Amino acid sequence: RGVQMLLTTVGAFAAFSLMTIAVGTDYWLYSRGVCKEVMTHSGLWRTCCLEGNFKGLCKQIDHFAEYFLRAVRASSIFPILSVILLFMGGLCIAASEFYKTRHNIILSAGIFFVSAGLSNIIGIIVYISANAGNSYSYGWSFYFGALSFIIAEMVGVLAVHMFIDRHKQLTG
Repeated sequence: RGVQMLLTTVGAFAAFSLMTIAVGTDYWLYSRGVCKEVMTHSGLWRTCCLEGNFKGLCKQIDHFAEYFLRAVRASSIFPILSVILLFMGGLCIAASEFYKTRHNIILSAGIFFVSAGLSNIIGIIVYISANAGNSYSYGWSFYFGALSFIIAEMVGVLAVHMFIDRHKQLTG
């Protein structure tokens, strides 16, 4: 009893915090490069030198048919959508405590949490393939992105489970 609403609200906060950190940090890809050759860590927006005379200097990464994947990478729309959709899911499951007995809000939260995970997957694929445009390796903010997807799918499943559980009781 109640554990489902606790676990959903906590999972949604966890997913949102993980994804907002992941999208907002500079540690997606370890690679060689130049910031102004040294080992360099790139996020989504900025690439910063970590092991040399400009240790701690960042430049905005220059992202510029084939044009359109470049544009999708430059905007990173799908990561940001995953944050927006997790926020909307939170503003569903942290609102369903009021206006109780409509039940469609929990389904809307579940649909949001699932579709945000799909958006995270498309974001990951776009990032992995735009970086295909070697010694490289991925960093904690990428793995936090994946963990946000994994938790988002769970909170989605629990939201659909609460939608059904609170539906069947309408029969008494």
